[PDB]
Amino acid sequence: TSTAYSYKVVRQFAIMTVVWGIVGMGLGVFIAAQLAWPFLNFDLPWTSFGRLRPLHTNAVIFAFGGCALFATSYYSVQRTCQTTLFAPKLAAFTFWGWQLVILLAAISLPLGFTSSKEYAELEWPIDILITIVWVAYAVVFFGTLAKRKVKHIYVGNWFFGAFILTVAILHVVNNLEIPVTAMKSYSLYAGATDAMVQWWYGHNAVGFFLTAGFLGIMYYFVPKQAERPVYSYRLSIVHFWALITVYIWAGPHHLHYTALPDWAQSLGMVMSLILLAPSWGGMINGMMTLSGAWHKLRSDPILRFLVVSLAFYGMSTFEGPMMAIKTVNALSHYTDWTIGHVHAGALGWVAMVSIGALYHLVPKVFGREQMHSIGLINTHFWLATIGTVLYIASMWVNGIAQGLMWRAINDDGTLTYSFVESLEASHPGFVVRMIGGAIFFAGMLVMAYNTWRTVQAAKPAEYDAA
Amino acid sequence: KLEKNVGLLTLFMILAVSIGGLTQIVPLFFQDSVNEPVEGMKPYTALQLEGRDLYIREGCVGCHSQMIRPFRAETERYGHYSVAGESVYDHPFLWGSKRTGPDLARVGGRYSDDWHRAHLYNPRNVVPESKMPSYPWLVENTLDGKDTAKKMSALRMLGVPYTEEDIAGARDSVNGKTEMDAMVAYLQVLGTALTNK
Amino acid sequence: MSTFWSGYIALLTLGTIVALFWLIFATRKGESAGTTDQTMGHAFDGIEEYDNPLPRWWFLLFIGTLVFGILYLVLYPGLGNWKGVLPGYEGGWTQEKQWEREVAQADEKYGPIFAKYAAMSVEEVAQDPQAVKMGARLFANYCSICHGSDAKGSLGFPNLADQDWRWGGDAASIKTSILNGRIAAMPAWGQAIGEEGVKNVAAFVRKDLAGLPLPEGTDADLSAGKNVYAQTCAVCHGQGGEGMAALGAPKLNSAAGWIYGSSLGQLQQTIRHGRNGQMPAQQQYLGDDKVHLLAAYVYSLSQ
Ligand code: HEC
Ligand code: HEC
Ligand code: HEC
Ligand code: HEM
Ligand code: HEM
Ligand SMILES: [Ca+2]
Ligand SMILES: [Ca+2]
Ligand SMILES: [Cu+2]
Repeated sequence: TSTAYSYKVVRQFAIMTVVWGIVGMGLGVFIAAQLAWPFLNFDLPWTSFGRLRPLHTNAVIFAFGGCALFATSYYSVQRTCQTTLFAPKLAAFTFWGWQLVILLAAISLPLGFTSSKEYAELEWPIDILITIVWVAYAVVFFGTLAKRKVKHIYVGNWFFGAFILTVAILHVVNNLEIPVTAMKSYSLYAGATDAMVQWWYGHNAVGFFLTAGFLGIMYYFVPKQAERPVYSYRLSIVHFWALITVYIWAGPHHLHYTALPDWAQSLGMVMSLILLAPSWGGMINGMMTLSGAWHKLRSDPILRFLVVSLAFYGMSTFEGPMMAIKTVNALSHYTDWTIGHVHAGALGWVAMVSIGALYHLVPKVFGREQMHSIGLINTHFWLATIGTVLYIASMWVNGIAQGLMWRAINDDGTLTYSFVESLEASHPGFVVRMIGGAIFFAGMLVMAYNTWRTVQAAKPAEYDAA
Repeated sequence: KLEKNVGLLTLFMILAVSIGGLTQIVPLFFQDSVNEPVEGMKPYTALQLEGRDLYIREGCVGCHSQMIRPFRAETERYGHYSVAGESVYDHPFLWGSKRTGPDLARVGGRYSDDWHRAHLYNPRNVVPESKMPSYPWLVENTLDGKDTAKKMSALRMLGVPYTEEDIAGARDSVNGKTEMDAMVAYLQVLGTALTNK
Repeated sequence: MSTFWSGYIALLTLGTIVALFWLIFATRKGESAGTTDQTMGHAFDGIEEYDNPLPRWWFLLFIGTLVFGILYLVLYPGLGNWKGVLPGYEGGWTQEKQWEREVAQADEKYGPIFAKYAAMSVEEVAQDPQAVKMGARLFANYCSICHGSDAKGSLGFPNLADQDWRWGGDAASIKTSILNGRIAAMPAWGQAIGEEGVKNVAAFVRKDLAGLPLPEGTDADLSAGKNVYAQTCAVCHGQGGEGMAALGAPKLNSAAGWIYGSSLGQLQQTIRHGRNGQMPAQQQYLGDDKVHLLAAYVYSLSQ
C-alpha cells in the first residue's frame, strides 16, 4: 500500500526550521549588540563574541538553512516525482541525526572546541557524525528519485541533487584533520594550501548549500505558489550546468591580494565574473515565471516573499561578482562590506525564500488548508524587508568607510586615519545593523506565533495521498 | 537528455563539480612557493603553539586577520606584506576574513608583554574605545602541558619539523605557565620570522 | 610551478571555457525567437514549464563574461605559468611587482619631503608647522595606542605632552628613546628592605619628597623611610628625588610625571615589586625618517 506521502519528517524539520531560525537570528542580534556595546560580552568565556560568532554562523546556516533544506527537499522531492520518501526511517534518522549535530554545535562552540575553519568550525567527532547523517540523507533523497513515477526528473531536483553530492565532497575534503584529542584536531593542510582548501569549501558551502540547494526550493515553490509554468526550460539547463561547474572555481575570490599565488586569485576572479550569468539565469527563470500573475503580489504575501527573495538573490549574485574583481576586493576585503554582502544574500535570499517555502508547506504538511493568519505573513514580510534593507545599508556605509579610511593617505604620504578612528566611525553602523537584524528577528517571532497558532489546528493531520 | 537517467545525471554532476577543485587545490600541493618556509623560520615553540591554540579557541580570528595585502597603505600600517612561506606550518591557517580589530600578522614585537597582558585582560582599559572582549580568564588558567607532546607529534606527522628535543619536554616548557602567558608568547612571534631572516 | 602543472591548469581552465561556450550554444539550438509559450510534456505535482528561449541579453551577458575571461587570462597571470601580456609591467604582472612599483613611485614623490626634514636637526623640524602636522599623523598611527591619542599617557604609560621626561627631554634623548627603545629597571625592594621598610619609604616618598599628604592615621616611620631612601633609592633617584635621566629613574619630588600612580598603596607596590617599563624600539618598524619626524613631533608637544 503506502501510497501517501511521508509527511512526518517534513513536519519535524519545518518546526525545527522556525525554532533554529529564532535561536540563530537571536544570536545574530546578540553578537551584533556586542559589537556595539562590548559589555554584553559579560566577561565570560562562553558568551564572549569570538566564541559566539561561529555559533551564530553554524546555527544560522546548518541549523536554520539546513533544516529548511531538509524540510523543503523531503516535501519537494516526494511530490515532484510522486512517491513516498525512500526509507522513511532512514529519513527519521537524518532528522535526529541533524538535531544532534546542531545540539553538539551549541554545546561545543561556546565551550571553545573549534577548528577555526570558517563554516567548518566543528571538531572532528562532529564531522564524522555530519558525514554519517549526510550519507544517510543522500541515500534518502537519491533513493526517492530512483523510485519516482515520471520518466523525467524535475529541474528542482537537479539543484537539490547537486547540492547534496557536492556538499558531501566539500565537507569531507576540507575536514581532513589529524585528531590530537577528543575535541582537537589539526588541519591536514597549512598556509596558502589550507587557505585554498578552505575557500574552495567556504564559497561552495554557500554556492551549493545556500545557492544550489535553495534554487531547488525556488524551483518548486515559485511555480507552485504562483501556479504558473516555469519560464524557459532551456534556461534551466544552461543556468544549471553553467552554475554547477563555474561556481567551484570561485574559491580564490576570498583570497584576493593575499599570499595565495597570483594565478589562482585570477582564476577565481575570472570564474566569479563568468558566474554572474548562470546565477541570474536563476532569478530570470524565477521572476519571468510570475509574468502576468504580478497582481498576485498585492494579494498573496507568501508569493511576495518568494519574489522579493529573488530580488535580493539577483542583487547579491551581482554584488559578489563585482567584489570578486581584484580592484574592488582591494577595498571590500576585511571590511563590514563583506558582512553586508553576506546578509543581503542571507536575509534577503536564503531566509526570505525559505520563509516563503515554509509558509506554503507548513499548512499542507499539518493537514490544514492555509496558515493561521495571512495578515501576519504580510506583516512578517515588511519587517523582514525593512530589516534586510537596514542591515545592507548600514554595512555598505561601514564597509566603504572602513575600506576608504584604512588606505587613506595624506598629501605627504602618511596614513590619514588610525585604526581606532575607523573603529569609531563604525559605531553608528553597528547600531543600525543591530536594529536592522532586530527588526528581521521580530518578524521571525511573528512567524513562530503564526506557525504555532496554525499547528494547534488539527491533530490527526496527514492529508495528502495521490 | 540525462534527466531520465538518475545515475548518468549523478555521474556528470560529480564530474562537473570536480574540475575546479582538481585545478585549483591539487597543483598547490606541488607548488614550491607556497610550501617553502621563509628563510630561517622555525616551528612554533611549545608555549607559542599552546597559545596559538588559545587564540583559536577564543575566536580571535573572527575579529583579526593575519594577512597583510601588498598595498602601500597596508604596508605602511602593518609592515611587510605577508608571504606564503610564513604560514607554511599553520595547521590550520589563520589569515583572516575580517578586521573588526587590526591585522595581527606582524604584532611582532610592536608592543611589550606587559601591554599585551593589560590589554587582553581588559582592552577598554588601555584602548578606551575598543570593541574587543575582555579575556581575564586567561590569567586565572594554568597550562598543565598534558597534550603539548601529542600536538607536536601530530604536527610533525603533518610536516612540521619538530625535533625529538622539542617533543621531549615540550610539557615542562609549558607546565605551570598561564594561558595568558601562552597567548602573549604566541602574539610576540607573529611575523617575526620574516623580519629577522 | 613545474611545466606539467602549468599546462595542467591552462588546459583544464580553457577546457572549461570551451566547455561552457559549447554548453551555451548547444542548448540555444532550435530557439523560438521570442517569448512564444506553449508548455512541454509531463508535469511534476502541478509544476509545468515553457519551452521559452534564453533571453537575448542574458545570452550576450554570458558571452560578455566569457570573452572578458579570456581577455583577462591573456593580459594577466592565471593560465598556469603564463606571466601576463599586460603592457607597462616588465616581465609580466604579479601582485608583488605591483606593490614594488607603488612604493617606488611613492618614494619619488614623498622622498624629497622626507629628505628635506632628514637634513634638519630635530629641533629645526619641530618649529616647522608642516612637519609637526606629519609627526602628529605618524604619532596617531604608531604611538597613540600606548601613549594615548592626546599623547598624555595613562597608568603605565608616560605623558609625552608634559614637561616631565624620564629619559631626558632634549631632542637627542627623545630621538634615542624612539629610535632604540628604552627599558627601565626599578628593582624590587620587598625582600631586600622588608615589608615595614617598603611601607616607610613609600610614605617618605609620598609625603616628604612628592609633597602629597598621607592617608589619615597611617603610622609610618618617615625617619625610617628617609634613611631607607638615602641608603638605597637615592643612588638612582638622587637624594632629594631629582631623578636620573641616565637611568630613566624618574624624579620623585613631584608626582606629576609618575606613570604608576601616586597613592601610598601604589608606591608600595612599585617599591615592593619593582617596575620594568618598555618603550619598544621603532628603528625597525618605522625606519630613521619616520622616527626623526616623530621625535620632532614629541619635542614640539612641550612648548
Ligand atoms: C607600548 C608598547 C608603547 C609603544 C607602542 C610606544 N610607547 Fe613610548 N613608551 C612606552 C612606555 C611604557 C614608556 C616608559 C618606559 C619606561 O621608562 O618605563 C615609553 C617611553 C617613551 C618615551 C620616553 C619618555 C621619557 O620620559 O623620556 C618616548 C619619547 C616615547 N615613548 C615615544 C614613543 C613614540 C614616538 C612612539 C610611537 C612611534 C611610542 N613611544 C610608542 C610605551 C610605548
Ligand atoms: C571582536 C570584537 C574582537 C575579538 C574577538 C578580538 N579582538 Fe582583538 N581587537 C579588537 C578591536 C576592535 C581592537 C582595536 C582596539 C584595541 O586595540 O583594543 C583589537 C585589538 C587587538 C590587539 C592590538 C592590535 C594592534 O593594535 O596592533 C591585539 C594584539 C588583539 N586585539 C588580540 C586579540 C586576541 C589574542 C584575541 C582573542 C583573545 C582578540 N584580539 C579578539 C576586536 C576583537
Ligand atoms: C636603580 C636602577 C633604582 C633604584 C635603586 C631605585 N629606583 Fe625607583 N625607579 C628606577 C627606574 C629606572 C624607574 C622607572 C621605572 C619604569 O618607568 O618602569 C623607577 C621608578 C620608581 C617609581 C615610580 C615612578 C612612577 O610612578 O612612574 C618609584 C615610586 C620609585 N622608583 C621609587 C623608588 C624607591 C622608594 C627606591 C628605594 C627603595 C627606589 N625607587 C630605588 C630606578 C631605581
Ligand atoms: C537576523 C538577524 C541577523 C543578525 C543581527 C546577524 C548578525 C551578524 C553579525 C553581527 C555577524 C558578525 C559580523 C562581523 O564580524 O562584522 C554575522 C555574521 C554572519 N552571519 Fe549573521 N546575522 C543575522 C542573520 C543571519 C542569517 C539568517 C544568516 C543566514 C545565512 C546569517 C549568516 C551569517 C554569516 C554567514 C556570517 C559570517 C560573515 C563572515 O564570516 O564574513 N546571519 N551575522
Ligand atoms: C555570483 C555568486 C557570488 C559571488 C561571485 C560572491 C562573491 C563573494 C565575494 C567576492 C566575497 C568577499 C570575499 C572577501 O573579500 O573576504 C563574498 C563573501 C561572502 N559571500 Fe558571496 N558571492 C556570491 C553570492 C553569494 C550569496 C547569494 C550568498 C548568500 C548566502 C553569499 C554569501 C557569502 C558569505 C557567507 C561571504 C563571507 C565568507 C567569509 O566569511 O569570508 N555569496 N562573496
Ligand atoms: Ca570541521
Ligand atoms: Ca568572514
Ligand atoms: Cu565565495
